Amino acid sequence: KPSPLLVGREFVRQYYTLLNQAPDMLHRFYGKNSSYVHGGLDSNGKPADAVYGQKEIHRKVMSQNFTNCHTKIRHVDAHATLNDGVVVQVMGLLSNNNQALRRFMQTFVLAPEGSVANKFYVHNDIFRYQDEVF
Amino acid sequence: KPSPLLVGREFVRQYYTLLNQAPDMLHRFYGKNSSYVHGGLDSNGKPADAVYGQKEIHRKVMSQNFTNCHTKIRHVDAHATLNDGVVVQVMGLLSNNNQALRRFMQTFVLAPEGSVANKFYVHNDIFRYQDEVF
Amino acid sequence: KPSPLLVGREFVRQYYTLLNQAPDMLHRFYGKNSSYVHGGLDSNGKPADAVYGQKEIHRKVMSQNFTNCHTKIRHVDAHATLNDGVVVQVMGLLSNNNQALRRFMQTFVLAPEGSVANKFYVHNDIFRYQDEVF
Amino acid sequence: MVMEKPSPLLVGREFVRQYYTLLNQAPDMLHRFYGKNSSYVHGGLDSNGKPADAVYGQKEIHRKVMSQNFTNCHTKIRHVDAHATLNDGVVVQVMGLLSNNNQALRRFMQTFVLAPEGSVANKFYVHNDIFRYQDEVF
Amino acid sequence: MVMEKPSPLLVGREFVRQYYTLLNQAPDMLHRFYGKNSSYVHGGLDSNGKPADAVYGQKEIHRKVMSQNFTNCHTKIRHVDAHATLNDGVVVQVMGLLSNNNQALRRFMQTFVLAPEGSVANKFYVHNDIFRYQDEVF
Amino acid sequence: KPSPLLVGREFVRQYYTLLNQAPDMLHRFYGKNSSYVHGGLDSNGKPADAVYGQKEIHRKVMSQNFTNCHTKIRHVDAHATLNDGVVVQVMGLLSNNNQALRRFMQTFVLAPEGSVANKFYVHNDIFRYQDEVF
Amino acid sequence: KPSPLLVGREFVRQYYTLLNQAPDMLHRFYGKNSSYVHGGLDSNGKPADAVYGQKEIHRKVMSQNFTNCHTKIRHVDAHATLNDGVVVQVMGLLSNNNQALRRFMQTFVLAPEGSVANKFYVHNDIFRYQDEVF
Amino acid sequence: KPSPLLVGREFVRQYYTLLNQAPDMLHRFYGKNSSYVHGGLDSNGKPADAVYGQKEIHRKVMSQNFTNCHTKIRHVDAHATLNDGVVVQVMGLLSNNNQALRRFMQTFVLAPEGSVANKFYVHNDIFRYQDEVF
Amino acid sequence: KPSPLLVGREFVRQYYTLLNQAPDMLHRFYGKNSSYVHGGLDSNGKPADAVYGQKEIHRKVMSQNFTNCHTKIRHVDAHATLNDGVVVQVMGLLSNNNQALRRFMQTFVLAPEGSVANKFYVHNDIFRYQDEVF
Amino acid sequence: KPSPLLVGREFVRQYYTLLNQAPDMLHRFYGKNSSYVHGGLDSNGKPADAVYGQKEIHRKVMSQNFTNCHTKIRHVDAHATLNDGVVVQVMGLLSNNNQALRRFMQTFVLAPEGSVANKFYVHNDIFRYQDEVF
Amino acid sequence: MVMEKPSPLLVGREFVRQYYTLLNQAPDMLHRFYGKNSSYVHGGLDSNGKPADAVYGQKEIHRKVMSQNFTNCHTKIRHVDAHATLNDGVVVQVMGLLSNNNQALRRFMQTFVLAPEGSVANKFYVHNDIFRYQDEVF
Amino acid sequence: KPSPLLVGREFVRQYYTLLNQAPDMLHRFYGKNSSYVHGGLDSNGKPADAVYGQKEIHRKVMSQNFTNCHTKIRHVDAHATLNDGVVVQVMGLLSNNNQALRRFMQTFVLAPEGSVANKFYVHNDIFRYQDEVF
Amino acid sequence: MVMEKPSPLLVGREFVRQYYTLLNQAPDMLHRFYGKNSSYVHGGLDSNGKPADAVYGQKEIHRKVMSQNFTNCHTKIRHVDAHATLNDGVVVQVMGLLSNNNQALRRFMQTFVLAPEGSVANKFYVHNDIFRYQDEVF
Amino acid sequence: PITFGDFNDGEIESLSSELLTFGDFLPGEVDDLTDSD
Amino acid sequence: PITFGDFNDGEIESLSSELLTFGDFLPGEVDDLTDSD
Amino acid sequence: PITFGDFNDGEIESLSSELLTFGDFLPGEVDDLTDSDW
Amino acid sequence: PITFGDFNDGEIESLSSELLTFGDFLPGEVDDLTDSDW
Amino acid sequence: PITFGDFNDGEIESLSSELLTFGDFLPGEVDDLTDSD
Amino acid sequence: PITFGDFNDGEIESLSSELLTFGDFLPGEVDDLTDSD
Repeated sequence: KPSPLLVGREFVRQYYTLLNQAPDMLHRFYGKNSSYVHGGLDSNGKPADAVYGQKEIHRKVMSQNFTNCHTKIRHVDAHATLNDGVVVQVMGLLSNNNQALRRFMQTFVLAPEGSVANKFYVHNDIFRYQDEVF
Repeated sequence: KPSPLLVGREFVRQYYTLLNQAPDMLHRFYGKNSSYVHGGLDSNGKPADAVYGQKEIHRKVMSQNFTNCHTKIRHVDAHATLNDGVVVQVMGLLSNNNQALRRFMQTFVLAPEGSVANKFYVHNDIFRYQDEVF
Repeated sequence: KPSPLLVGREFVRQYYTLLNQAPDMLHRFYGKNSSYVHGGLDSNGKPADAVYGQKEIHRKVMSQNFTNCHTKIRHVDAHATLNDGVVVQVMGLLSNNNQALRRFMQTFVLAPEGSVANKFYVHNDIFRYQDEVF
Repeated sequence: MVMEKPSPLLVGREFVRQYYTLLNQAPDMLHRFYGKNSSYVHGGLDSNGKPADAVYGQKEIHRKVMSQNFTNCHTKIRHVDAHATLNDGVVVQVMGLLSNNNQALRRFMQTFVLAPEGSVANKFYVHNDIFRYQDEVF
Repeated sequence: MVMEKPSPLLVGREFVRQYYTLLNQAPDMLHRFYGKNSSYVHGGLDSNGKPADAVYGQKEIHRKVMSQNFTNCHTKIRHVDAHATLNDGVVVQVMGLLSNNNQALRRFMQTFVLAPEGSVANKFYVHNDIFRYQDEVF
Repeated sequence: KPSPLLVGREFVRQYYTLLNQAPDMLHRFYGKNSSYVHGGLDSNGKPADAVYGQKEIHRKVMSQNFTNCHTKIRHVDAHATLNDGVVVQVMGLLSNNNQALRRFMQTFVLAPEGSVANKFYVHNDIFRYQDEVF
Repeated sequence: KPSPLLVGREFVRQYYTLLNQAPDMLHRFYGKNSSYVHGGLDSNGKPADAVYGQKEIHRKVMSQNFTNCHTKIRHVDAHATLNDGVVVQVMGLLSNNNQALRRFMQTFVLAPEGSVANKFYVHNDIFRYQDEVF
Repeated sequence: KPSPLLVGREFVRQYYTLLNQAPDMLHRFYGKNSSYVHGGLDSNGKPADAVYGQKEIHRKVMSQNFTNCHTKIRHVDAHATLNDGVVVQVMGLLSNNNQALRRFMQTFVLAPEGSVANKFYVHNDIFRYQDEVF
Repeated sequence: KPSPLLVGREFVRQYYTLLNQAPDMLHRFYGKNSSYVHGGLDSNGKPADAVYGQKEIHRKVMSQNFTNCHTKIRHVDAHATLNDGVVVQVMGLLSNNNQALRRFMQTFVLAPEGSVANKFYVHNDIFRYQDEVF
Repeated sequence: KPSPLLVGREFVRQYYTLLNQAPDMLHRFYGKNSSYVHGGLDSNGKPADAVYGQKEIHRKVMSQNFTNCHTKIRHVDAHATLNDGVVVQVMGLLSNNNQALRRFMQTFVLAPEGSVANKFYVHNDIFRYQDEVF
Repeated sequence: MVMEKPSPLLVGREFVRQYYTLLNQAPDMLHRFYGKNSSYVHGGLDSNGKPADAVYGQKEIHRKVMSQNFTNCHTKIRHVDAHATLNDGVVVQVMGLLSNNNQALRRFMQTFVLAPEGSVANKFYVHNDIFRYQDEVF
Repeated sequence: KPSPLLVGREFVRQYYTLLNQAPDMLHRFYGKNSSYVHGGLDSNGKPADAVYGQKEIHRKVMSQNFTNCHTKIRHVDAHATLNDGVVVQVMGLLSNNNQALRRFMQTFVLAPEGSVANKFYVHNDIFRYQDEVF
Repeated sequence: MVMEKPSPLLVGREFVRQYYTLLNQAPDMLHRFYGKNSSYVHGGLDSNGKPADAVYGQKEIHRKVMSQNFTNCHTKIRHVDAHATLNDGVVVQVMGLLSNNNQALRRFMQTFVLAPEGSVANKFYVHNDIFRYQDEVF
Repeated sequence: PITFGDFNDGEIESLSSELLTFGDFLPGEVDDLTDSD
Repeated sequence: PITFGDFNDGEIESLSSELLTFGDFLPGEVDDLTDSD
Repeated sequence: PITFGDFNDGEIESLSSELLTFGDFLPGEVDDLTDSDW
Repeated sequence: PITFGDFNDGEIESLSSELLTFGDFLPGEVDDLTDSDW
Repeated sequence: PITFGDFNDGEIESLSSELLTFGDFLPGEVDDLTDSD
Repeated sequence: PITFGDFNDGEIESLSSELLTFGDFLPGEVDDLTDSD
């Protein structure tokens, strides 16, 4: 029974290490009923919708083609949630392809597997850049 | 059963209208053992801690001293999470006492009542500004 | 061939219902080469420039930024115009962002799309307050 | 010296000016502004408490304008907004003050829908006229 | 970690919150906010149609607040603006809605002038309190 | 020693008379270190920082550019404050640029100049409108 | 005799108030054989010719179609001239029918009435915009 | 002996607490040969020079008008120097008269008195606002 | 004996020219137990550990790797301090490897050799950027 | 009266010496109504805007912002103009911000101030890098 | 139709054009550009490794300009900058390329100081002319 | 299978030929993962921002204003690199807009498309003027 | 403590530092920077006047670096620009001054292409090295 | 079946959820507090 | 004698010219037309 | 005992150690009275 | 034993534990060689 | 005494202060390093 | 057959017209005038 705050901090550390160390390895963090948004746009101008399923999450990650992503974490706030879950709020700056950093907004929902102790998986993940909304 | 997007949009509308009109009546949105971290600054300058319980949530809401809270909702995302709950990410502007609008997010986690069907209560509430982190 | 008065009441009810609930979908009422003119957004707020097209109408609606806009319709007049069109002159009280009830008048000109019977789209939409003119 | 067709805003404002000046001076000639299929309300209030219905015709429009028999009425237009609409016509939204037979200043709401005459270019007639006072509605 | 002292806006808002919460809870204890030379008027109306006058001393404010029932009143503050003024004090201007004994909410106009006590740092008392509902005025 | 009520009425009359006739000489009422806040002047119109000093007060007054701003005073309360000062609360109707009558609060705090008896200057000048709040 | 500057200030205020309120009553300010060149570009783009006499001035003012003429007066200069007249140069912003404010000058020459002392009539009026020239 | 970083942090805390709470007590920090600059502009816009001596330092502090100064400290870096003195580098934001916060750059030099243990006095003090230089 | 301002100006010119030309050769500006601080981020991110001793400053400068380090001095202040030393506050812009100019300050404390007159060695050197603390 | 060649040599030596040491005091060479053009950078580097007066010359010099600008004068010609003035044409190599040698020409027109004999001020100062043209 | 006596930049450019066109076409006529107290240097190089000195006077200006033979010379002016100066004069700074008798494009470096004649308005003569090639200096 | 040296010379010739004739087609040489840096102009020419993609590369070329850019290539070195690619490093004299011969380095990294044999595209394109650095 | 892998610019600059410090300290160890398929040319001139060719292997790398036998050479790097390229490698473009065996500094012009080793993460070797002086080219 | 634009029959009717309530608020209670009060 | 700021006794009383009329408007007729009505 | 200037031990903290209060209410009574409500 | 996303304990630390090196130099070898110079 | 502007004879010559050195640098050797190359 | 990008066999070689002249200039006179002269 670890502290949600430390659980969220360690999860964000691992997630943003794996984002650039191995972007194609990111799908292992999610599960069956898992959502995913990473701040996309289209012709209509509306932000991109979510995708569900591990395969769809992996395909979306490869489409977004994260290369050498650099992340500065300005804030992490983790709290307890149903089924001993953890809700994580992430405030930071993200830069893709070594380009200009953009302020980014992130909400993780991590749920226990229920089979292994302290085993968490990313049930939900929402991401959005500041410039694309404000 | 309604869509998570519908639930999130309706809850965002009701919550951010009640915040402007009757901030003292905002404590009825939460239930027992519910998180509320609508802060950001404390004596040491670090992000504020959490208050749990309806009494503590009401006390902290009164402490915030909401006066004609004008909200400006730039974006709302709603997804279905574990235990039939709904996770909402809200981005926008907030102005308290008719001051300058400050950019913010708010993460809601809404849990479903076991007894009453189609009933939700705010299990988790997280609020953050830009100027307190960036 | 429905009664123009009945079409006017139906349109006013649906239009303000969707306006109160989900502002992002207001452009769904409008089609192509349709005119939308409102109170006006500028550094001074004086010059109100109309916009045309679904994309520009949606952009303008998002920029002018409806949120929990309560409308009390004092009066609606519906009449028959050219090409079997409808003209709706509406007087009411509008409160956007939970401001006070402000007197407003709004004129719709609706034309049938032709493909589907009993189907109308906003060809002209002129909105105006009383505080900024009178 | 390019001979440009008038902008819809110009047509709307010019129509408002002529309409209200002629209404102030010679209401008897006002009926000629409307065509055969002309719908019209002007601050109506029947003996029930509800706003009066619309009327639908030139000769009847003449009967109406003699019914309210404006004399030396004063009009002060505060806003005019004209836009293009179907069949080349212009939709005009008008707001201001009107006092008939030297009563107090009353706010009013007016919407105009004009249609081309078809035979002569740049010729319009009042297809739709909606006018209601603010006190009779609010 | 710098202790600092509260900004005048912070003092004004904090005072407004305490004053109105104590008014809603224990109106009898409202008199402790004032001093020996405190002027106070709370939405009065004499038997002439003109607004009533003000009291000028702790005992008179206590008498007045006992005069009006002031019980279980609900207040919703829409605007608070506080500025520094003479002798380190804070002038506070308040706008909102008040409803005493569960009547309809009526808009009110309020101005607060606070004064440091001097004996104790960061301690203030209500030197001037002007309050009138904008229904007996407009 | 003039009555606080008497000086309040004298000042309210003289100040609004000069404000109606020649706005450029409004700053003559104020001295040094005096605070002046009036309405809201910004891109959104909500925030308006108070200005201090005769130069800044005159600049703000010119920026606002009062022109035939007619005032109908409905109520004036004058009371005695510290340093033999005067506090003047004014309720009235203001119409700038020949617009409609708008309800307004004004709050003057006047301090004696000391050099001349029965001499006062506007130490504090708070202005608020009706439409801005509620 | 009142100072030329005060006469100019008062006349500017009265004229630009009557222009907004009662444009049809503006013809009373002028007298017999008085110039009035307020207007835009002609068919060939040349400046409009003058109109002389009360009837012609009224006809030109009515044709100008001054509806809700909002003025924003930046500068007024008034100087004494020949025959005890006053020449006023006015610069400001004008907006007819709530459109965008346009920069303008307007030169008045006010001649004293021979019969009634302390009374002036507008012998000359020369109005022009900026975009029509620059 | 205590750590130079610790004594520098303590001095910064005390100095700014005094600078807000009791500005007229600030001269007691400085000594006979102390210098003082606080970012003044005069003549050709060149920054203001320094003043020396306790009396001149007090006069400059009084003339600079410090009222309810709010200071946010973003960086403090203290190091050992000659005669066990401490050099302090301060980065932050300062707001005077509750106005807009301005970025500020500061350098303190603190020297031991000589006889009283752990007793330091401000030998040198340099202050500069960012907008006045950059 | 030269003026402290002259000493500061000359040292700033020499040091910031040698930084561009021969960064590896900078180690002879310091001496025994001299504090060098110039650095960026660490595990904590805010502070940078100081390096003492000629070998340590040389190692730290080599780690810094200045390549065509273009400086841009906006302001220099120089004041006398204890034991004839000079404290210099430098504000300006820095650009390493022809990148974007970044705002910075640098505090120097120069102490005199007793052996040679007009012989100053950098006892203290502190460097900081605006973007790294703001 | 001294030889114009001697005046030219003295002025070129002294002017470039002060340029190398303290750029801020360059304006001291110039007086009133004196013209100064140097290179040029407004939006693209082509527009060379002349500046006049000591204040504007000092502002331009501070914007051009030399830092250890080095100069190697290859040739100087001095001749006698009207009003006993001197014309000095200088060709040389300039290196600003420790950059590479760049060919340049600088033309001075120096006038005697009359009050003091053998006293001259830079009436005209035209600088131009050879590389910008050709 | 404001006369608007020419700006110093215009005078400088016009003078440069005329001077160099006349030099290219009829260089024997170049001496009339200079007055009695005119200083002249044109790419001098004495037999010592140092640039040659100046010539002060119109007659010897003509002598030296004939001394340097000028046949079908080609000039391409790449910069002219003229500014007003004392005694209503104009100071002109000029750069370009000059080739005499068809040699290579030599990069030259020139400064002009003009003086009003005084007898007739808008009349100027070359008071000072400094001209050196880049090769002979760098 | 061609020689790396041979393809290097062929590509350098063709690339500068197209650059001289029709710069607007330069983007046809690049793909979607291509990186392009060339000179730089953000504030004073120092910040060079990389661009990626054909659209961004074309926009950058149009902003970089190639018109009649004459290139005298002094040296070309072509070598074999990863994925059977080539690396070209060329030194030359470039004159854009008919300026003077300026020394420059240009480094291409060319990758085979794979679809067609003996086909290459500019994967990396680094341009740098020698004068702006040295 | 997010463990981000080094950016291409960071790894390029770090490699440049290490390369030009080890070149000054121990040139004999310079060959260990290259691999089996490493192509390297370092500002050579053959006995013809044309720039020398490049060697294509670690052993010939060692033989070449012993051939120009750098001793206490001074290097001053003025520009380094590194970009990520194909196969995760980094292409580096470097310009500065180099003086070998204590002669005057010579302007040089260099291009680096590095490749991952494959076995150990974040390990690179100099696949391609092109170096020429501006004296031998211009 | 009167619809406007490309709106299906009852699309915004389904978009409007009258029985969706949060906390212990009764249906329409929030509107009641924030309407004419 | 009570004045505010730096105004003298009756400064803006002298500034206010009630008998200043323009055109054929009677004294104060323009104001009476403007206010109320 | 680190002190600066000529101030005594903790003079600055003593001077600045005072919470914001109104009237006769020592800091806390108002919160006590509002604690009665839910 | 705190692990996430079906990753073995310390799978990420082990993966990212490597340092930036060039050639066959051990981490710090170049620094050791240049340490000889003063 | 040829001087320019408001400079006195020797003002900026004294401002030069060639004798000032820092660290263990010999007088002028820093200039020697930077100016040569 | 060696091409780059998306160019065909001598696409820009055929695009580059060497015999296109304007005015009295010979086919290359402008190039020769600009180059080295």
